[PDB]
Amino acid sequence: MLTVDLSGKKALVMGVTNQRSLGFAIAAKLKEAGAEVALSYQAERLRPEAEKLAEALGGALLFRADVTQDEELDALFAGVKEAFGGLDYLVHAIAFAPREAMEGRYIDTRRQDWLLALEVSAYSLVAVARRAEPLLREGGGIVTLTYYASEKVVPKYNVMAIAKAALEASVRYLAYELGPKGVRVNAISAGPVGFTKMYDRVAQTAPLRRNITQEEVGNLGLFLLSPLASGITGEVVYVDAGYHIMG
Amino acid sequence: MLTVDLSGKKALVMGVTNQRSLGFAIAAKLKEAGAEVALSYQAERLRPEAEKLAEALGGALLFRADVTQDEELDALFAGVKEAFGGLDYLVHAIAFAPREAMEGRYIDTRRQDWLLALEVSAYSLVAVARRAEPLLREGGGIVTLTYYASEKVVPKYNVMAIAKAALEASVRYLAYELGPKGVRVNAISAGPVYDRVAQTAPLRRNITQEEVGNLGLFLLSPLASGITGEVVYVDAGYHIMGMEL
Amino acid sequence: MLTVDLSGKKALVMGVTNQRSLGFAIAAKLKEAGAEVALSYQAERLRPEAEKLAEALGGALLFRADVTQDEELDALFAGVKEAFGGLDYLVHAIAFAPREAMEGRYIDTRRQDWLLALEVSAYSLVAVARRAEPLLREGGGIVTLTYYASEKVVPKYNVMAIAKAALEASVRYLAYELGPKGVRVNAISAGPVRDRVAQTAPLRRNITQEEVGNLGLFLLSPLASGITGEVVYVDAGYHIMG
Amino acid sequence: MLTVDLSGKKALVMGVTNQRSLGFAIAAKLKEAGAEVALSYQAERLRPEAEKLAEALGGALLFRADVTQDEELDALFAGVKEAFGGLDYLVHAIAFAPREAMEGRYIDTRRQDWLLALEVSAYSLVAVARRAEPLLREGGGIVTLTYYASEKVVPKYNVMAIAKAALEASVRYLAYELGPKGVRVNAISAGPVRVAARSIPGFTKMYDRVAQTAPLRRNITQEEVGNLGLFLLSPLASGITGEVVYVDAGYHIMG
Ligand SMILES: NC(=O)c1ccc[n+]([C@@H]2O[C@H](COP(=O)([O-])OP(=O)(O)OC[C@H]3O[C@@H](n4cnc5c(N)ncnc54)[C@H](OP(=O)(O)O)[C@@H]3O)[C@@H](O)[C@H]2O)c1
Repeated sequence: MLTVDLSGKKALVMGVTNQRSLGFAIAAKLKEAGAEVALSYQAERLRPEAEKLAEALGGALLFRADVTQDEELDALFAGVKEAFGGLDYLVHAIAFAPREAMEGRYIDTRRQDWLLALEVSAYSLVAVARRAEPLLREGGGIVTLTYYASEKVVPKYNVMAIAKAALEASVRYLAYELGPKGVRVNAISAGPVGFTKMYDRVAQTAPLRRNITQEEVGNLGLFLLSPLASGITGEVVYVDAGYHIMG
Repeated sequence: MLTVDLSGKKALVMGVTNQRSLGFAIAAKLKEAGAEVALSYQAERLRPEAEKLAEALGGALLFRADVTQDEELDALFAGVKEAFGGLDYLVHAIAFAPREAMEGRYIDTRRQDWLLALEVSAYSLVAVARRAEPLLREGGGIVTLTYYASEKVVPKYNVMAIAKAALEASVRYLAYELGPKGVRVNAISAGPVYDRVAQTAPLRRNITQEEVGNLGLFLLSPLASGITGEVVYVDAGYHIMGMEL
Repeated sequence: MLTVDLSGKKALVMGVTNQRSLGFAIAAKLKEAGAEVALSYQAERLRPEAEKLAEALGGALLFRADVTQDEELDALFAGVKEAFGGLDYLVHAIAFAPREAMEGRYIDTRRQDWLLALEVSAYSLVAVARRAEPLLREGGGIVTLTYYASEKVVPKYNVMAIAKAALEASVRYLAYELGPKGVRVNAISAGPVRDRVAQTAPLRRNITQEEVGNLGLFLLSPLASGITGEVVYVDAGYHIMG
Repeated sequence: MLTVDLSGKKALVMGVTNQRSLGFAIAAKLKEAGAEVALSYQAERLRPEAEKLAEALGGALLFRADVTQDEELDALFAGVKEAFGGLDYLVHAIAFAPREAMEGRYIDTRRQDWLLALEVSAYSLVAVARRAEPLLREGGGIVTLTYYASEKVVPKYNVMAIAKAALEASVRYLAYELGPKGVRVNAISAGPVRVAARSIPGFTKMYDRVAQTAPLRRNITQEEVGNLGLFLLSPLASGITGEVVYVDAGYHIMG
């Protein structure tokens, strides 16, 4: 039997709200593999739930960070530096678009909403990669989360599709720029885990004839960060039961 | 002979600042085909440059609009409506990133530089598309410009590559949303208009401005009435190559 | 008014068996632009059909050649050389897969059926390109037809999808090899030509034969002189849909 | 600590001729994970080479089959059925194009060379997939090997690129057809690695290019391909099918 041993590795998972978050799933697997994981929550409303997740992970370090606030991000990676010394893995599981933009048509998207959506969902990767760069060790890695709508039109995904398009292009450039220093950057294109019409259609259309699970996304995230994927960087890997290959 | 007759057609061309731009080349070809063109220019300090461009096209309407200002875009489309009644073609050749963002690494892009680059280079297509929608007639079309760096890493392209990726995805969604009313949306992926391209490209040369112009013309013309949501490459085949030669 | 003047240009159109085909549409447009066209036909039992097509084009040269027979392909290109002196355009509209391969699952395709489908549908492009190369003049071009099943799974397309994937990769490599001599190679990815496609596509309709014709004409014309190694979609936007 | 326990799992590995192949690397990793492997070999003249491979894997079943011969593939899968009862994994590492096709230009490929390259390199996947289907258990998988030349022009790769393009499309369609029975199909797009690579005259200019151009500034190793093969076949990748995954040190993302 092969073992994935991440003892002594340090992990920061940003973007956690519930136990059903894809970010948590990756964290669960990372802790299971022996890593020290820290979580970061958006605002004070979610601290209680964040503490419950830390408990489920058998204990975890917590930070509050809003990705729109450069000051808060500065504080986060200062707290990480003090608490971990270095960093191995960074999970980027953050996305947002104003509700007003996620309804109706993409063409009707309002200026301030469009930018907010691109700021949180795409720029935040650049923001956190810059701050993690001097902390990241050899074999280190950043992984983000995206969706098929970046390449093909999925109605009602609107500006988020565009954000993901910007996210994935970011992944490639960051992979190119952090590669020399032994850091890998990849994206997980998850299937669904406005929504239910997409969820019940993947099940029917996808080759596996079902939806993917939260654990299946976790497993991919674990692998990509693990030394088992040491030759893999700049990739967008799909865990979607084969949906995206269907015409 | 087959003829492309675009007389009676009305076109709005945005983002053209010089005659050696790809946006100008498209405008030129539309004018050659018989269409009436209106140029937009960013600010009144650029009016003399805009007037030279109008003259070089053999006559063109001018309108002032900064694409980060919604009010001015409303004004421009009101002026286009009054002057033309409707619209057939919109050429989006606006591309900008702050100088600091383009110098150094992508990972070092500052927050507001990054947002501005995306605002001017990607969101502007959405902003003009929404305002053009009520003016656009059946068989009408929107065309924009993009580059290969959206899909593959081209160093020193930084945030523009990201903006272009956002732009191409915008083209797809706009093609879906504007399609039912007979409006097509497409992107032209132009090669550079440099030393390594000519050596690597299948054609063993760089493309010309006129070659981009011809594709722009084609895509907007009724000859391309089945084509929408596409990114079409005019790069002498360069992007199909897996190696530098 | 911009004009596309293709007078004095010589074209070879292969794979056309009926007037409602996409290959015919391109030929019609080439003829309309002023070019001389030569049609190929598979066997002598099909000459009556081939003559009808020539007449529909308002006159065209005919040559017999089966694309699985190298000897006949040599003869056809010798005939084309004799009759035209050189060649400007080659339209590859050949597509075939045995009926047994297209019925049932792709995984059940028989060896000889699978090979035959790829021979007629993909290798034929290589075979006719090699023979056209010495005839092709500067600014000359080759264009072929493909479908979106090459990239995405369209059930019941089976081995044709694979053939098209093989075809499109061939297009890229041929573009690279024939490029230095001023020859461009491109593919047209057509949507179907008439019900559900009409419901999903951005334009809310299917494409027409003429729309494929127009793209074919454009790609071969000097207006597309900077475009090579491409797969261009005429599908009313359909393939962009998730 | 997360463990990948593949004991009790049965694997068929096809197209392995040397220990320095990518197919061998996958087989080794499957063996390390606890699976039992059966190696196929083309002809009986190659039995000594096959035995050395079996020993290097720490023991493996051997079966003779030429993938262009439908009768022999029937025989091999009958033999695998008798010896294993069922199957979990199939590794497709078969790749061949005649020497004349790989020398010169793609446009000069002869008819029968072209067809043979496609027969051995692409159709063989369909052939073995059909026969593996009734043997394959839930959670089972097929993995094959491909490369970047399928999507972009890599000179001197010729018909192999076309075959790889035909192979990847096959992977998609096979993933759709074998999916309902819980079988996944995927392809590994490996960067250049220094035996089967020797039959490709455009490999080395690319090998030197990758180390300078790739984001990681090095070539990948055989073990890195092995690890991905193991991952894709393991239950850890149970949501992944119809995919082409790149292990190329990031090379193919570069413009
Ligand atoms: N779930 C799916 O069906 C699916 C499918 C494909 C891809 N994905 C991607 O997977 C990633 C994880 O999302 P999820 O679906 O698992 O849901 P999720 O974790 O509950 O939501 C994403 C996280 O981002 C956080 N966030 C939003 N704005 C933020 C800000 N300004 N500053 C800091 N954090 C912020 C959210 O906090 P708040 O809840 O407080 O806003 C939330 O914890 C997302 O990028 C998503 O696009 C999800």
